[PDB]
Amino acid sequence: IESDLERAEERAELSEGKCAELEEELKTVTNNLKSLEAQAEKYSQKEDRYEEEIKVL
Amino acid sequence: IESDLERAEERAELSEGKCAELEEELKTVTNNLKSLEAQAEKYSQKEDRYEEEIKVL
Repeated sequence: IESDLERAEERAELSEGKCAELEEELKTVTNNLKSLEAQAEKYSQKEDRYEEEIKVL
Repeated sequence: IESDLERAEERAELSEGKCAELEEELKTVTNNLKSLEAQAEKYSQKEDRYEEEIKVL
């Protein structure tokens, strides 16, 4: 049972480290995603203004 | 020792489940990221197109 406890402790430490790394990567990806969402919203605004001017002309 | 092993295993499963949920969130967000990337590319192409269209108009 002591050997089993050692195995479990090592497995859990590995899993916790991996989870922390994945959380960091998720936060970075979320920042990138919101920046690109802002970019897309700007593009949509400009395209809408373009279409309005097109229909006016 | 068995009590310690039981706590260690429980902690391992909780960290593993949080890791798996984090991974599925990661892949769903990557899907959304690729989708919005393609969307923004299409908006930029349409913006250019509409620019020359309005010039000709």
